[PDB]
Amino acid sequence: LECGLDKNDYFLENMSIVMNSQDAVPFLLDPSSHMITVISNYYGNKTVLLSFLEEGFVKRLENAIRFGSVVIIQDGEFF
Amino acid sequence: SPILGYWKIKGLVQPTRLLLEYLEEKYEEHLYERDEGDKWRNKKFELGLEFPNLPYYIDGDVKLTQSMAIIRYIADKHNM
Amino acid sequence: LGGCPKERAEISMLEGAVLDIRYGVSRIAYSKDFETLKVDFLSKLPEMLKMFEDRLCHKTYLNGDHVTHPDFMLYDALDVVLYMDPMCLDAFPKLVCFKKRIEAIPQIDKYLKSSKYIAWPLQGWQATFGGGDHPPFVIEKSLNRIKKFWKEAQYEVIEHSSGLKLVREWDVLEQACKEDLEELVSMKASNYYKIFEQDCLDLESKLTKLSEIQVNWVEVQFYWLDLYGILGENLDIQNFLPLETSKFKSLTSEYKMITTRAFQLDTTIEVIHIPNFDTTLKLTIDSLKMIKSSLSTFLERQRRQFPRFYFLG
Repeated sequence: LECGLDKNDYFLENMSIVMNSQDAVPFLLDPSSHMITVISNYYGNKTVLLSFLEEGFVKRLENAIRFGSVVIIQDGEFF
Repeated sequence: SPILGYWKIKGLVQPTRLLLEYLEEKYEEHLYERDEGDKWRNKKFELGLEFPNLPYYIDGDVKLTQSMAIIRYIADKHNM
Repeated sequence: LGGCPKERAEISMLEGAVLDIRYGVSRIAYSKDFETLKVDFLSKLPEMLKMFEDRLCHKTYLNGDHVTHPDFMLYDALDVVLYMDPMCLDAFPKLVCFKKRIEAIPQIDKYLKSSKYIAWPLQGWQATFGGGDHPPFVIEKSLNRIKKFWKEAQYEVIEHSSGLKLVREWDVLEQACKEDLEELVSMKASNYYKIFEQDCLDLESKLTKLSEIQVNWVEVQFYWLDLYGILGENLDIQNFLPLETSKFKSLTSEYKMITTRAFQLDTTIEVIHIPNFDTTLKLTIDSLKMIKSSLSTFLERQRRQFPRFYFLG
């Protein structure tokens, strides 16, 4: 909540679902990209933002995987 | 005549060459001179050796490069 | 050891050729340059591995169908060289086999997985290669690829009709710089980079300076080449613009010396070490913008006098 998650019971359950289980990659759908900042506040410096549309996507994620970066991919429709 | 390929130098053949000369056993050289880098690169490939290197010796079905493999061979062929 | 003098000497010949590889390790390991000597070792490694793939043709193990010592030698080497390269064997499948074969001996395999077995280092702590407490991390493998790339930097150089020689195909090095700079930024997220990290900060300062001069230089190259079409060639145009052409030619002298001085260095990275390069090019591009701006004022003041010229372009 401190990061800026909405008070709604629905949005609490949602964030629980996202975090608590990670044995699988979570897919976050939200029109208001307020959620892209929430995860950023949680991981801070470790947070590296990418997008399936940007050019250097292919290599930038490989850098992210090698040195433990927390990655969020901005355009999941295109994959 | 049985053949040792190497630089025109003592190089990696030197003790082996002596042993041979000790047993007065006959052989000849394929020597790459001081300004003769080409002569080596000319034979570098055609040596039929289990390891490429110089020197390489080839005589009585004894095909060798690698100073150890070579020297040991001559040595063993004489129980020495 | 073998069943006779012959099979015992065969096993020893394998011993020799195996030491020509176990020793090959130690010859490049003590050097302070080792990370750059590895390059020439790993290039030769193929030709060496091949010979073992052959030896394994029509044989079950090195030195015969009854398994002998050289197979356990090569297995130690392999164990060590797989750390240096994980892909060293993939190009020699018959050796990758011979290796798995040894490791397949039930007792051996059970041992490697046992608790008394030491997973790493390779050598005495003091050695450059395979020393210390803990196996790599990849941080090393990547930083070494970066340094390698920067001591191989090449610019297509092509002289045009007149004096000066031009740099073709900017983007490739320009891209590489960007990518390698971003790689060092992602290295900060890693836990294992802390004192290993200081070095990267030095390489970061070197490359951030190289992109600084990369940016200005492409601009000068473009803006000069454009303006050379316009003033460098004709008599009539330079007659109309006197202070402009006298001042273009003065910068043309400087940049001619700056290029030929920089190109003969023969290392693009070496370019950051040249005196006053960022300052030089920044000032040249500013002056090149003043000439393009002065032409722009002439053309529009020409156009305003006979409006038709507005139609022309």
